[PDB]
Amino acid sequence: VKNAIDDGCVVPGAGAVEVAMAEALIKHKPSVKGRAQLGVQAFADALLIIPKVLAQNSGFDLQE
Amino acid sequence: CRNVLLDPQLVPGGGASEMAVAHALTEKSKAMTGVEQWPYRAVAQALEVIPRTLIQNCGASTIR
Repeated sequence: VKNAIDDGCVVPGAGAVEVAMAEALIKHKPSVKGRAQLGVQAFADALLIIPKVLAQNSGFDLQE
Repeated sequence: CRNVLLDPQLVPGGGASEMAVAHALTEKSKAMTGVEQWPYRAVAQALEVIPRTLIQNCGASTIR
């Protein structure tokens, strides 16, 4: 919490930002090999574990 | 036909068919408050299994 006062900047929690970068990532935009284009794919995946477990731990699914 | 010709009444199906009586049944069990109430509890949700199957049929969260 001190970071909230220690940093005048803060950033949204509760998944709001999570799906965004994933949407914005546009994995094909890395075209070089798939060195990047594949490693960005697990990335947007790794991004969304934050909503996952929260959507997970309740009813429905995480994805749902 | 001869079943409709048998029976000239017909019902909105699914959980509508299912969820209707359990209440009255529980309403009975609540009112009847015997140990017969316990079947009317045991009776209550047995209506909802095909709805569970219906919730299977849609492929959704049943408990919800």
